[PDB]
Amino acid sequence: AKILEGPAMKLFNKWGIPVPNYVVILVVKAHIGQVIIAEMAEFYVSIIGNKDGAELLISKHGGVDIEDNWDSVRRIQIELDENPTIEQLTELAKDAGFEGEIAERVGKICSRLILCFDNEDAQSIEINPLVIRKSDMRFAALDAVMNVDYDARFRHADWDFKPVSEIGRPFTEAEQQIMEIDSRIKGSVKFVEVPGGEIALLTAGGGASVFYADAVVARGGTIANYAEYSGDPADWAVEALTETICRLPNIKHIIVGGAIANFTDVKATFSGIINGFRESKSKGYLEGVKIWVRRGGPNEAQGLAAIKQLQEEGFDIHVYDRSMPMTDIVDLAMKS
Amino acid sequence: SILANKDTRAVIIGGVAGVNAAKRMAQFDFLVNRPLTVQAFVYPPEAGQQKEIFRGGELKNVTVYDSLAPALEEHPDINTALIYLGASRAAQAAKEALESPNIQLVSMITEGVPEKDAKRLKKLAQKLGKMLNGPSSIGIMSAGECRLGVIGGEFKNLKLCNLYRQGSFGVLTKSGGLSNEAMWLCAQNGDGITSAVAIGGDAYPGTDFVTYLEMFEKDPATKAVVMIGEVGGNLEEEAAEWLAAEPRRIKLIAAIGGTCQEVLAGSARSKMNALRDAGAYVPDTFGGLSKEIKKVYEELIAAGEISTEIDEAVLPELPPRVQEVMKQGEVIVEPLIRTTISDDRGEEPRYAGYAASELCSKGYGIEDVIGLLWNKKLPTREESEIIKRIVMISADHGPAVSGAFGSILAACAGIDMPQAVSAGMTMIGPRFGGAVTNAGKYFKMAVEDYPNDIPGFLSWMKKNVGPVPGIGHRVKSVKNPDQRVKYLVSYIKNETSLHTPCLDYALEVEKVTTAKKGNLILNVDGTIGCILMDLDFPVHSLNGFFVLARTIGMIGHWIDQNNQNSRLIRLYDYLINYAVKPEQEVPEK
Amino acid sequence: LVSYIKNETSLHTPCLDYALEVEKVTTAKKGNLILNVDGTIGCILMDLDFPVHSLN
Ligand SMILES: CC(C)(COP(=O)(O)OP(=O)(O)OC[C@H]1O[C@@H](n2cnc3c(N)ncnc32)[C@H](O)[C@@H]1OP(=O)(O)O)[C@@H](O)C(=O)NCCC(=O)NCCS
Repeated sequence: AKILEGPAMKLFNKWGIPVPNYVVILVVKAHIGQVIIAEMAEFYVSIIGNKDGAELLISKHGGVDIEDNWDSVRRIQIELDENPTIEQLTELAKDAGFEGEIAERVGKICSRLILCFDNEDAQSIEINPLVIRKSDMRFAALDAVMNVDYDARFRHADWDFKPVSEIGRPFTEAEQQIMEIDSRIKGSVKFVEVPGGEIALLTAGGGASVFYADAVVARGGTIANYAEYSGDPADWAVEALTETICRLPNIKHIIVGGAIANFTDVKATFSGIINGFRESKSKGYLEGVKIWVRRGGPNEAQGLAAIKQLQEEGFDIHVYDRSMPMTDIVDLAMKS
Repeated sequence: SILANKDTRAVIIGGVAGVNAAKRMAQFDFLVNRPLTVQAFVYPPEAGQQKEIFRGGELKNVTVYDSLAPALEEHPDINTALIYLGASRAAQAAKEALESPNIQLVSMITEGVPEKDAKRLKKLAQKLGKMLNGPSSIGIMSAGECRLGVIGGEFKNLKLCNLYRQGSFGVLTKSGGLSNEAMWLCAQNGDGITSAVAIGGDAYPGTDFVTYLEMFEKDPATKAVVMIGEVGGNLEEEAAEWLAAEPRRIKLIAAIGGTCQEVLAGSARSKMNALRDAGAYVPDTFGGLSKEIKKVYEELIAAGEISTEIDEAVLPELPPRVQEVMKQGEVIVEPLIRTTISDDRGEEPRYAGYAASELCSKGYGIEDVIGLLWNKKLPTREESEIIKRIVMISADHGPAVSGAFGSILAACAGIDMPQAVSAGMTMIGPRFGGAVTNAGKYFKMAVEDYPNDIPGFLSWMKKNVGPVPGIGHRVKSVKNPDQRVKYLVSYIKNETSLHTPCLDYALEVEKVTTAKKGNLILNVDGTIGCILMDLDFPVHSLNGFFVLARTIGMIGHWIDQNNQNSRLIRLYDYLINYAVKPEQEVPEK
Repeated sequence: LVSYIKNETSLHTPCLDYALEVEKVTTAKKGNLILNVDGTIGCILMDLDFPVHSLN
């Protein structure tokens, strides 16, 4: 979970990491609804987590010139809960090219970074540049790129921040509405709008959703959205998700797919889908659109029978069972 | 099979999610005809309780322990732990399980387990030489042998995927929902699975793909492995490295999610290319996976590694619930009770066939609901007006009377209202308020057997029942009349069309009894008893009017003592006559 | 009862109004977490300002 410049700096501050004085409401960058203003040799420091702990990469060639100067980078592997001493870090600095007084200083900074990483549940922290003002020996972390493990938030009461958006652009109304629904529920509901796209996905489980999207792209098609629902979510949340998908512009087919559920009740979830299809059809949204259903899971007979009844209500709905290979409804949809 | 087998005995550490896992595991244990896998539950909130788990039609009681130490002490048999706790507690429970010398395998379903915690647990499992599956793992399924978790879904799915016997295919997925799809694909296009393992979708799983592939390579039953991965990490790259490194006996079939390289190092094209180059069967889409399984299965038949031995098994079916069998009329259930007065099964109760809210809307009252529930007939305006007055006039008669005093005593002893009122209601009987029914019976019998013979009736009563029910009062007398009875009598005689032979008779015996003792007045019990007998109300219902009415008073007194903040009553010494035995020494035994 | 209090009286029932809002949240968690007769009578009577002790 990528976090903003301000928050990152706050944690740096907390673990005593040289940071320029900043204010969130001289330089002027944006976090548009928020702007940051901070006072303005260069080095590179980054700590990137791995299966065995983390790796600390250090370079004397900081700033933009680090791309070609990747041989200058000295890296050490910090084994989980076996954090190096200041001297080791000083030696690490020394290997890079740091001499006497600064090496220790760099080493000391590194430890703090290491403490910050260990204690803040970070995935990675990247400082480029870590600048030095030789006149008085003052250091400052100019560009702070921090990723924290947001699932860990319950251990951190000082985390008065939210993580940055996965896709570069922040979320729309429908999107934020679906994220609100998910936070409140024990199950999971995810919705991402893809600009344009003729084929709308309403698929169960993250793994199956990804295979259905791949199938569409591979078959030449265009995805209208990315939608996942898993962990036996509440019908209303599923109905909320169905409704959102139907509201989508210029959609030709609906892919109501999924694998064979292990615990998600297909009758409950299909009732939420049915209710949302009925709600959307009365509002005039599902005119001409063909619905493609392929599903398995607890109470699949009852839910599949309930969804095939939607044929007598005038819906162009094709419903298949497990015998139909999972992503092969995408072919049947492409052919139409 | 690879991790779970007929020797696996589990402890489920978790609550309701754990119990649902155990119920699913019990369905598998019934199908493959093995003893229950779950031996115990560890859940401090429910410590000491027992969970009812059905193994087919047989109920099994599984004990809930406060901690793992007493669970393993009572069940040394346990070698597996399943963690069904939330993120904040899962890692500590997993640590406790890994540190237990009995536990060899720990599997976690938990989602949102901090990466730092999963990394620490992987390190601990390695030090101790134990297996850690998950976090975010739906479970481990060994066809015909063991099910750990909800993996495999409904009972019908276990049968469709032939999970009651070993096949030739191993299943490795990150995704839970996709292990069930893979199991089906192996049953549909191959001969079924050996073991299916969901490794979890977390950044740092406890055990990766290669760890499991090594185990499958050593399992003689597994001839091929269906591995379902996705973009992120290098778990599939390392598996391609494992396959290329040495000549492997097992064939690897792999599908990688994330080829959305047209929409916005660990790439699904880079993973598909590494595996394809390593010699794995990699389809272009998930749909091609069924074709890759059919390819490998046909090679195995041709190469004589699989035998075409037909499914020679008469499988057990899940017993229906009693209600299902009843609906079909295939079982006889003799009811425990029969009710004739109300039906609660609809949107609202129906009292004697009438909807409770429909009675409110159409302007009926409490007195009309009394008649419906006690006579099964809507009262007439006349009847309704008498019921209303009987209830109002009997509602309370001060705090000195047994019923009211019982409620006051309980109210002061700090007892809650329903329980305090029940103590006062216990006092209603032959001497206080509960002579309504008998007054009705004996006065009706007097009218029939002694019409012009009150001394005969009285002689018969003295000899056979004792005091006449409905006659006598402790404070009311001829010199101190009970205006409650004068009011009711004048209402019935002057404001209604009712002919009252019982009441007429009772009023005549009052003239005779009060001539003997002035306090032998016709009381409220006798008055209500006769009025209701003359209205032809069921005899059983007669005491209901006092019991219901005096409940208004009894709740009143309870509220009053509570509003006063009354202290406990301990009866004053000077009011007790201790007519006790002389004090004496106890003799030695 | 709710329909009678809302449509046949001009009473202001803040407890009942609150209880009806929590019912929308609780029934979203589990469908059987409805506002029952106890809660309904409790709220109506609190809004009529009947003594707390008398409610049961
Ligand atoms: C399965 C899952 C829902 C179970 O987690 P859960 O509801 O958090 O489980 P817990 O038993 O820890 O939590 C229930 C409550 O008991 C409490 N509790 C648990 N152990 C306790 C203990 N030892 N002492 C006191 N309280 C305890 C918790 O604090 C919690 O209360 P809260 O919600 O007010 O904080 C969850 O771990 C998860 O999200 N899993 C992923 C979804 C999945 O795969 N589900 C499988 C369905 S079979």
